[PDB]
Amino acid sequence: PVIKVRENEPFDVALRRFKRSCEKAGVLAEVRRREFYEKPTTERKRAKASAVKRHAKKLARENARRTRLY
Amino acid sequence: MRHYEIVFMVHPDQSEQVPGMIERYTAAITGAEGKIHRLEDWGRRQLAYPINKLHKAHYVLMNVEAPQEVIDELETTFRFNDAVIRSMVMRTKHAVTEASPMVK
Amino acid sequence: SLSTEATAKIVSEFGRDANDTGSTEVQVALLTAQINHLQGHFAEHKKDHHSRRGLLRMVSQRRKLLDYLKRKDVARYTQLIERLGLRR
Amino acid sequence: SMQDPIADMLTRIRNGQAANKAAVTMPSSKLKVAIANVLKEEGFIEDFKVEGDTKPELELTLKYFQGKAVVESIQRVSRPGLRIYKRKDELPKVMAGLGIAVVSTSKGVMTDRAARQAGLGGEIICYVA
Amino acid sequence: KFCRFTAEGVQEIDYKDIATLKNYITESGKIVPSRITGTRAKYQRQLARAIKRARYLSLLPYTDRHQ
RNA sequence: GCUUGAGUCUCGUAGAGGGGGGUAGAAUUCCAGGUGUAGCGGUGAAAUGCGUAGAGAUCUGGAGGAAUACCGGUGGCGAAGGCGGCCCCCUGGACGAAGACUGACGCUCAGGUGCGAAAGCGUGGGGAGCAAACAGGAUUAGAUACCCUGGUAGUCCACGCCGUAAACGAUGUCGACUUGGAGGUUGUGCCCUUGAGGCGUGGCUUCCGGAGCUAACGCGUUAAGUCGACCGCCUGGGGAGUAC
RNA sequence: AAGGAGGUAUUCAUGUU
Ligand SMILES: [Mg+2]
Ligand SMILES: [Mg+2]
Ligand SMILES: [Mg+2]
Ligand SMILES: [Mg+2]
Ligand SMILES: [Mg+2]
Ligand SMILES: [Mg+2]
Ligand SMILES: [Mg+2]
Ligand SMILES: [Mg+2]
Ligand SMILES: [Mg+2]
Ligand SMILES: [Mg+2]
Ligand SMILES: [Mg+2]
Repeated sequence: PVIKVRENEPFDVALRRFKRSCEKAGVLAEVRRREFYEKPTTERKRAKASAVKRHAKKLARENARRTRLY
Repeated sequence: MRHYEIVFMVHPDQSEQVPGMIERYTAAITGAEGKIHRLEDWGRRQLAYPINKLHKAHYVLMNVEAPQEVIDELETTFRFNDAVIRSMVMRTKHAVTEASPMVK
Repeated sequence: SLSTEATAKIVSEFGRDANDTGSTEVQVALLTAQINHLQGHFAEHKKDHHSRRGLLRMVSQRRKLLDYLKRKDVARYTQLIERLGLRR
Repeated sequence: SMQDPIADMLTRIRNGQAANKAAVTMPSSKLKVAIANVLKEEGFIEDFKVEGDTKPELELTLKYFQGKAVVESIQRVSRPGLRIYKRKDELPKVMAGLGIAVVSTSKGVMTDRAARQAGLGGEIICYVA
Repeated sequence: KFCRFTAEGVQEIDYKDIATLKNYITESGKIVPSRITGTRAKYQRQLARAIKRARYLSLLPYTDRHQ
C-alpha cells in the first residue's frame, strides 16, 4: 500500500484511501495469522471446518428458496 | 532432440559484448547439430527490481533445438561468465518459431 | 520408459510380423529391456522407492508371463530365455 | 473376479425383481440356459431367449402377478467355496414342495421333484421360492 | 466471470507476455485469485507458473517494496 | 480352440508422484559501519532480561541456516506414510481416442520380502528460528504447570538402526447387479462455434436422497444394498496387550 | 470494533483515472 497524496484531495480523503488500500492488501490479517506458529493439523482442521460450514449455509439457502416459511 | 528456450540477462555495461555472445553460443549449438529456431535480442530493459544493484539489463531470448550435452555446457558457460547476470533454460514441447510479445 | 524406436526394434526381432505386439515373447523382451535399463538408475538413486516399486511390478509380470509360456509351450520358453539370457 | 456366474445370474434375477424391471440380460452359457429353461417350465419367469452369435446374451422377461415379484426368494446353495451333493433320498423339500430346488443330475438339470421321481441325486444349484 | 483464456483458444500462457500477467497481478504484486478473476483452474495454474517465472526473470515484481 | 476378463503396441493429457543438482525473493538472527538518544522488551498487571562500553529505531554492506507468502481449491498425485517457489537431468504410475496383437496368461494370499509420520538411537557435519530438560521472574494456600525472559538435546544434512500412531473412511482385496439430483476436476465425439452454446461418451472426486439395510445413529451405484472368491480378526469388564 | 445493502457475484464496457 503505497498511497500518493493527490492535489486538492484533503487529508481525510487521503487517509481513507490509504486505509482502504491496506484493508484490500490484507496486511494485518497476515500479521495476526503469523504471530504464532499453528500446526499443520490445526491448519487443515480449520480449513475443513470452514469449508463444511460454508457449504452447509449455501445448501440451507438453496433449500430455503425451495420451501416457503409462510 | 529436445527444444530448449534460453533467456539470459547481461550486464548493461557489456551490451557491446552481447552480439559476440550470441554468435558464439549459436555456433556452439550449430556445431553440436542443434537448430536455432528463434533469436530475439530484446535489448536494454528496465528491471522490475534491482539485481546486484544494477538496473536496465540487456535481455536476449533464444529458442533452440539442441542436445542435452551442449545445452549443459552452455549453462555452465553462463554460470562461469560474469557478464551474464541471469539465465533460465526451459524445456518446451515443440519448437516455437513465432515472434515474441516483446517484439510484437 | 522405452523409446518408440527401441520398442519397434524389439517387436521386429521377436514377433512374426511388424504388427504382432502382444505375443508373450515380445512382452517378456520389452520387460527385460526396461528392467536392464533401470539398473543404472537404481544403482545411482538408491532411495527411489516409488520407482523401485514399479520396477518390481515389471519383474513380477515378467515372471508370470514366463510361467505361462513355460506351461503352454516348452520349446518357445527355452528359446526365449536362452536368447534373453535369463536364468530359469 | 467373477467366479460364480450362476450366482451372478440369480443375483441379477433377484435385483431385477426388486427393482421391478421388465427384463434382465446377462452373458450366456449352456448351464444358464438349462437353468432358465427349468425356471420357465416351473413358471418363475415369463420367458427367456438368447441373442448373439459369438457372445450370446441371455434375456429373461420376468413375471409379476399382483404387482409383486413372482420369485420371493432365490439363493445359491452349491457355490465354488462349498459344493453340495445329495443322494436321491436326501434331496431337499423347499417350502414343503411349494417351491423348487434346481438339481443337476446325471441326465441334465431338473427340479427336485423330477429328480426324486427319476430316482437320481446330484448337485444342488439353487433354491427358488 | 468470463475466463478470458478459453474464449481465445489459449494453449499455454507465456511468461514473456507481461501485459496479460499485469492484468492478473494486484498492485502489491501478489496473484489475484481465480475466484475473483473467473479464470478456469488449468489456466490459473499455468498463470501462476508464468508469473513466478516472470518474477524470476525480473519482468514483474515479487512485491512493491523492493522496487 | 474362441474373445468378453487380463496384458502388449500407436498418439496424446493432467499431476505438491519419486531421486539428484542448481537458483530467487521476502523475512528472522548475527556481524561491520552511518545517523541518533534514553529507553527497548514483556504482561491482565509486573519482574527477570537488554541498554549510556550507546540499546531499541532508520540506511548501506556482508555471513549463514531453514522454509517457500499470493496462486490454493471438501483442487491434484501416490499402495499407504506422504507430497507445495522456479529450472534442468534420471524415473514410476493413471486416463482418453481409434485400431491391431496374445489367447484365461486371472483373483486372493498363511509364512516371506519391501515401504512405513513424529519422537528416539549410533557415527560425522551444520546450527538462523523454534524449543523438551534446565535457570531465573511472576501467579497461587501451594504451582515441580498454564504466563514472561533466556536456553541444551532436538528439529536440518549423509549413512545405518527403529517399526510404532485416533498409521482413521475407526469401513480387508477383487468382480457382477440395483431408481435419481446438484456440483468439482481431467480427457474425448457431434451439431449452427452463430458469442464463453447445445447434445453425447469415459476416469477420478464432494454433497443430498429412494428402495433396501441398520439396534439406532446413519450408508445409500465410491453401499454399511443383493451376491461370488480368498485373506485378517472377535467371543463379558478388569487384571492385560501385562507376566513367562 | 459497530450498522446497512447486495449476492454466493459478478456482466455492468472502455474511457477516465
Ligand atoms: Mg507402460
Ligand atoms: Mg504377513
Ligand atoms: Mg526424526
Ligand atoms: Mg541424531
Ligand atoms: Mg550430533
Ligand atoms: Mg518458554
Ligand atoms: Mg497398532
Ligand atoms: Mg485399526
Ligand atoms: Mg495383493
Ligand atoms: Mg446420503
Ligand atoms: Mg509387552
